[PDB]
Amino acid sequence: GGKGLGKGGAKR
Amino acid sequence: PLEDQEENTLRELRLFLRDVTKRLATDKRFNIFSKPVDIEEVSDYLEVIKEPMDLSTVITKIDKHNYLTAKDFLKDIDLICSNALEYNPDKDPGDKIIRHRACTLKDTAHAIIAAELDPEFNKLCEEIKEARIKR
Repeated sequence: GGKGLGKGGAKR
Repeated sequence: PLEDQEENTLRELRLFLRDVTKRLATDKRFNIFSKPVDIEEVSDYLEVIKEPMDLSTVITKIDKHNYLTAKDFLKDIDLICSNALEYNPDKDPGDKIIRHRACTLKDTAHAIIAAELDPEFNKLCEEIKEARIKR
């Protein structure tokens, strides 16, 4: 899966 | 009368579901699942995830009497995990930790239900659900 930008870092 | 006895069983179920949810939500590892994803910070969350779910929403649904079986509740736990795996990438360890916690939240919930819920009581819950569907 893993389709999103992410919860951490600069762009969330 | 039949309905009132059903209603006692369902109340016992909700008490149990609240207890399970409290144990999941007070476990530090699952803090990220204890509240809805902040869709303002995680600006692409609703583009990716079609049905958000979290433990505070599960608590709401228990109090709304949306769950008549433990499996109905577990479907929403499973959704929390499924959402986390659909959304979070699997490259950096900060992302992996969220995916690990999601799978561990799911396994813990299923393990507590399997360990603690009386199977006869569960079956009675399923009958109450089926009865209400068909009446």
